[PDB]
Amino acid sequence: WEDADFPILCQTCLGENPYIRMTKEKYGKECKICARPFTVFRWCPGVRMRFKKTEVCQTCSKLKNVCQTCLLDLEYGLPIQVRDAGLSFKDDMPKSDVNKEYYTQNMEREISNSDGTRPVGMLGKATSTSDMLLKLARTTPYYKRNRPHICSFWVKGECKRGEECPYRHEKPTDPDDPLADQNIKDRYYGINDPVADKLLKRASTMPRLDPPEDKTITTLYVGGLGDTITETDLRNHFYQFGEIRTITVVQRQQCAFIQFATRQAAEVAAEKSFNKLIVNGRRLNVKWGR
Amino acid sequence: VIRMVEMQKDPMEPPRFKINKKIPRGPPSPPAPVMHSPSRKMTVKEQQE
Amino acid sequence: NMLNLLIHRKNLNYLHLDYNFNLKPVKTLTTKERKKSRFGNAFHLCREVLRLTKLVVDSHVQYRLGNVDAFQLADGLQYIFAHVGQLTGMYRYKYKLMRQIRMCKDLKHLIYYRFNTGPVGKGPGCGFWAAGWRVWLFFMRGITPLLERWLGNLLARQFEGRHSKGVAKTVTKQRVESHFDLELRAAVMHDILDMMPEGIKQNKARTILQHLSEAWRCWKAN
Amino acid sequence: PIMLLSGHEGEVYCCKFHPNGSTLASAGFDRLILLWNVYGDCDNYATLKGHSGAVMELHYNTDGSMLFSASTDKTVAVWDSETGERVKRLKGHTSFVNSCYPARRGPQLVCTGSDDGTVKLWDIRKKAAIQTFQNTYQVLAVTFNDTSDQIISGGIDNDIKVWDLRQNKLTYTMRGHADSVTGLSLSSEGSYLLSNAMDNTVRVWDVRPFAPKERCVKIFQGNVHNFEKNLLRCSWSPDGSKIAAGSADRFVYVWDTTSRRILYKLPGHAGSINEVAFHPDEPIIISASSDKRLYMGEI
Amino acid sequence: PAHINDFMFEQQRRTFATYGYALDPSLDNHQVSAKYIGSVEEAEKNQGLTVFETGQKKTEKRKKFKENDASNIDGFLGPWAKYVDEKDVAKPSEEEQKELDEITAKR
Amino acid sequence: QLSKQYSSRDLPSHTKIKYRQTTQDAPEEVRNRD
RNA sequence: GUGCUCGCUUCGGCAGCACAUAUACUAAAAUUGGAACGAUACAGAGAAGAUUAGCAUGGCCCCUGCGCAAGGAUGACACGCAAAUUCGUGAAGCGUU
RNA sequence: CGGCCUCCGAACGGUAAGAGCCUAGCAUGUAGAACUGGUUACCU
Ligand SMILES: O=P(O)(O)O[C@H]1[C@@H](OP(=O)(O)O)[C@@H](OP(=O)(O)O)[C@@H](OP(=O)(O)O)[C@@H](OP(=O)(O)O)[C@H]1OP(=O)(O)O
Ligand SMILES: [Mg+2]
Ligand SMILES: [Mg+2]
Ligand SMILES: [Mg+2]
Ligand SMILES: [Mg+2]
Ligand SMILES: [Mg+2]
Repeated sequence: WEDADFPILCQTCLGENPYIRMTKEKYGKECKICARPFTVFRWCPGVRMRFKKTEVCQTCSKLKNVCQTCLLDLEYGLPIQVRDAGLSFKDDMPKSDVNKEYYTQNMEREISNSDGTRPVGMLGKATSTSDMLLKLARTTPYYKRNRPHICSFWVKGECKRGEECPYRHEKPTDPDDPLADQNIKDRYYGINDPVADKLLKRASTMPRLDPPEDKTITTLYVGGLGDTITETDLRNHFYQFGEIRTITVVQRQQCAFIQFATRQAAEVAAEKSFNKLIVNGRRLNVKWGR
Repeated sequence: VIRMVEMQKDPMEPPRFKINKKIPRGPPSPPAPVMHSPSRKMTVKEQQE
Repeated sequence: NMLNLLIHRKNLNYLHLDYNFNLKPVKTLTTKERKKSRFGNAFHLCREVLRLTKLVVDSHVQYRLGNVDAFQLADGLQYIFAHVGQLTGMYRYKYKLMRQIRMCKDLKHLIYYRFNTGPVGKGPGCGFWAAGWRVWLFFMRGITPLLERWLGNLLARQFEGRHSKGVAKTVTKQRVESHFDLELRAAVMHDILDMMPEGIKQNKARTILQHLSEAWRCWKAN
Repeated sequence: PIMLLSGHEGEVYCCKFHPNGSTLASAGFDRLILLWNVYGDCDNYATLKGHSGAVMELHYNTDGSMLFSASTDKTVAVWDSETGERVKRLKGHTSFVNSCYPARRGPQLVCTGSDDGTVKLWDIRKKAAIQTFQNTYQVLAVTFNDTSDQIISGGIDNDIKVWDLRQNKLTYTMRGHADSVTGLSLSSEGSYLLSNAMDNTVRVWDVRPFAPKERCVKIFQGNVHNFEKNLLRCSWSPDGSKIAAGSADRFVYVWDTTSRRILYKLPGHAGSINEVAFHPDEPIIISASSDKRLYMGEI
Repeated sequence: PAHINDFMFEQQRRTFATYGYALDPSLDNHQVSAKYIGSVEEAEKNQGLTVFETGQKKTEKRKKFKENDASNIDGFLGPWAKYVDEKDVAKPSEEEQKELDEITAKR
Repeated sequence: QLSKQYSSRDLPSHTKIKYRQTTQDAPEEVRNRD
């Protein structure tokens, strides 16, 4: 059995009011992954929002570093597969019954020897947040998660409970959509979760700077410079990132053309700066010159 | 700021979960170094004995 | 309802408990079900106590429906309490009951042989049911903690499961010899075959134990 | 040591020393008054009883011989520290009497601030009222002037008021606090008076025969208010050297009269600190907080 | 492990619930001021009125019935008096109905 | 993972510890003795 | 909604005061998955020539029992190289420095 | 003036043990559900 002090949850899922009232139940339910009994905490998210419940053990949380009910990552907040890929992690948690119960037992025994402060294992050795992860991250609280379900009655017409229909009396979503059927077990293990694939395709279609053909094209064109930048400022953007060989600050077009001394240095600089080199608030467009 | 209140237990409620699960025992602790005194020799005759 | 929920939760569909709390099979059961469907003294003691109370409350329902009479109710209750032996069959499961049973006989011989001291006859109409009632109430005072323990154990075992991991069963009377030999040959294996060795390679302790058993048979054969 | 005291069931609102520096009195929501010995293990000997409402302010006499204690249940009470027993139940207050002050070194006389709209003057012996200056509204703290001839009070309208006991008119009204004043305490100078107010500012004033006509002297930053609006109280040190304040921030604020610097914002508490008590002899500090216990800090 | 007072927490929570703004609870080691968090402009325009504090509101209360004479056999609505501006049936209509049939077939 | 099973032999019994009295042999006397 | 304002003030309303202060695993569902020792059929019982009593040990095997008692075929299961760190003589023949 | 009047009934140990097989039940009643479209110029 687990025993906790509070949930460990996403701010989205925790609610809007600063003042929340929440109930605990000791040994209340069984972790859908750890398979063992847990303490279950239940809170009312907001006005006219479903009561939510912590749905995974505190150890099953600390292991993969997620929110015990929202299930999304704690820092960035993407599906577990996406975060794993962006951290280039390879999580080896067993699948079959006996092996998984055994692994859970020993992982719990070893997490007993912790400080309760940070995830155990590679989730400390993989906290180097890649710009892909930061780029996919949610920005404001998608609080549409906490509205109630779809009223089978009010979908057939029957929700004769007036306005109190226990579920959102709107149109039912077409079951063909990939974003419909995502079993909890897979969403925790990260094996074929449709939201992960859609978000990954979105991250693949997202703009990133393109590389040139020729090795000798070592002039990099930064578009959208503005006349509040200095040649020394463009340097400080591309100075310690390697070596720069020359800098042409074109004031007749508000752009720049940086000749470097190391191809990998300039490549890392410009790709890492792609539309996001925000110096004095200017959206520069890093590309390889002609 | 959150208000913890513990939920009532129903007096007439049987246990909820299956306790008896069997698994092999975990790995022990990191083996300690064997601080012996150096071994001596057994002649062939002793092993005959 | 509780006893039927128990029966049907164990998945014993071939049995049913009828309305006077008799348990009856509705098939002929093979061995596997004659075994799977045996019940204990907790189940049966609860069954028989409920049967006594149903007898009592149903005598009262007959009174209230208009079927009997005040006098017939009183004497029928006296009957019930005097003859728990021949109406329930409780003694089968907690045989200490005969304390109570013999007591409710002794009382009856008193009361009767003082009830019918004159023209009053040896007939049925004697219901002065205070005494036997008292007796079975004290019995229940005693039995409720016992049965609450036994039923708590049954329900736990039915909902958690039986613990076959660290049972650690005592050494009783059928395991005295087998245990003596367990511990004797554990001792022998500790003793020299690991603490006076220097038959380094493989100290053959599995063969010194063979010598031990044969020395014993040779002792016995002189 | 830290010496945290416990044994109170609800918030403690008021804690103060024997003017000997011998015994400790604390009180709050639990409707009774606990006493302790300041030295040794800081141990509890006595408990005074009777007050039906919350004990909102306890106040000693200047020898330590009888105890005054303002209760929520429309009443003040004077008791015998000799016994702990009631001598007088000052009734007649038409509402919540929050603040009480016994005249020091004058005839035995009491000023009580209440939530009725009046300040009340009472003599202990007569079982009757002396004077009462109904300004308009609730008065939240009240203290005499060392002549026992002016009476100072602070309420909701932010203008600290002082009445002359003989002409019975608003003698001295002072202004400059942005929100409700919650605490007054006149230093043992008989001159300098300290004012806490939940607008987050503390002020110092001086009642004299002649003052600059605008006697807002020293100003310190740091105190807090929040949705609690608990009553916040201040004190001078025995020497007029350090001002101690509490706040709803769990931080004991210790400042100095001289440089107005932040000598301390001490953590250690769990709930709002409602009252800090200075030892009349020692550098000993006692914190009464809404976390249902007290602290005994040594500086 | 805080310990706070009880009327006040529920006061602030109900405030934030029914009015949409609340005295923010951050007890920061940097001294912040009383700031109404949430619907700040609503707190400004409504004068900070709490759901518990009485305040002037000309808001049109929904029309209800009132049949409180308990001698009429099918008369007494009493405390169970329905709202008069309420609907008499709850259902989805022709387009959403056929669409939901199509979805239940698609599933 | 605590069971609610129970045993006839785990009922409370002998719930007070006898201590060795003043004359029997208390650790004070044996501390003294020669 | 209740009462009182020496409220307008008629006995229509309005107002003010007081009193009263936050239910709920929201579902009649809709889901989703596994067992019945039931058929079905196969299957088919330790030791040693034969016939048979049992008590144990081991553990990712259970079942009946309140059970730390007892029972379940001695409850079942438990055997083809159950080979592990590691060699050297004696002679001969052939080719080599 | 004598009196002396036990007990008492049920279970197991006997009628195999097994793999497949397939369908009720019986359990679940959840968690989650999505976001756009920047480009070249001077001296031989
Ligand atoms: O059946 P039992 O438990 O033994 O009780 C009966 C009975 O009592 P109920 O009236 O409650 O049935 C008889 O009572 P009567 O015939 O007197 O009315 C009778 O007792 P009597 O001996 O006095 O007749 C008889 O006894 P027996 O078979 O010896 O006649 C016997 O009581 P016992 O316990 O006396 O046998
Ligand atoms: Mg044989
Ligand atoms: Mg056995
Ligand atoms: Mg046999
Ligand atoms: Mg066996
Ligand atoms: Mg047998």
